Amino acid sequence: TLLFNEPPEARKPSERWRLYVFKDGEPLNEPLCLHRQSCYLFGRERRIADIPTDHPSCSKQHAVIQYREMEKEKPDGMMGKQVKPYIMDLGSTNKTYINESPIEPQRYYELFEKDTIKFGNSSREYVLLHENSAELEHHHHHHHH
Repeated sequence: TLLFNEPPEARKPSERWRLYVFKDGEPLNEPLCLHRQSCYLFGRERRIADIPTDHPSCSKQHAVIQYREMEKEKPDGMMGKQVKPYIMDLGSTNKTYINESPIEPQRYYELFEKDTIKFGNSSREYVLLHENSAELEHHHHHHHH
């Protein structure tokens, strides 16, 4: 009955990704946690959606944000890995939009900080972010200097 599978490379992220919500262009009180499981299902069906998308233009199971472990090139050219967010539309009639442009269904699209996401013709929109850290900032300063 779920319309998606998680791939072999699925992993819970360590980065504290959160999803800020807008209702008619104004913010809710708190962002949604987007970093405590490896996949988040968006859809109108409250029985199975992780994040319900109640607008009537939205499909029962509309889109997933899937965390995937991929390669990461370090500044020094040596190899590591990272876990990053990807969105996939599940063949919704009314589409999934990243930064105002629709995506091809059944294909993973990498997501980035500050991306805006909209499902169908919903009056709601979402912005993806994560926090800054002293550790993160020091690490970046080290590599820059």
